[PDB]
Amino acid sequence: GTSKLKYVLQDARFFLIKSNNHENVSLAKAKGVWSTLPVNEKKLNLAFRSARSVILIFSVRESGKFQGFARLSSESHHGGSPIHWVLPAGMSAKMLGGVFKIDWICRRELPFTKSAHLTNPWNEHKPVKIGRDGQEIELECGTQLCLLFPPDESIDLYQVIHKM
RNA sequence: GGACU
Repeated sequence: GTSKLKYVLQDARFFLIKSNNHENVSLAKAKGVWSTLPVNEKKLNLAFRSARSVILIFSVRESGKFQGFARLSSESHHGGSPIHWVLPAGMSAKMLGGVFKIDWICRRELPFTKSAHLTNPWNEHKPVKIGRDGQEIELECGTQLCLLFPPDESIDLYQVIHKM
């Protein structure tokens, strides 16, 4: 149970991911891909090569919740077939043309009320819920946060661990 | 910095 999760969380770097809509997170859950803006895309590629795992912790903006977490399985790829993202106003397809493959670790939600005790030393010790897209979460805070999520009754950590 | 609370 936790032994497999804790294994996957070991050596990890944790990034907060924000989405302006629910639909992109749902497409991401369904297809196992994500795109972020260029600045974070660069930070994520770099992180991928420095840690056994990079964990993306998803939160839809103004939702009052996290919607789950995933592990990067690839660096971003460009020049492939574009994802049908819902593009917030002023944002172009080109800005989210970097496509990362991800393997979901937990598709279950976690209301911010359940993480209120966790603060992030890498964001001025603000509660972990507060953070821009791509904000890195310190090791202890990130690990403990992921551990708060309800167990995902439908993901078998065999393949995820297999890949690593 | 063009998907913080």
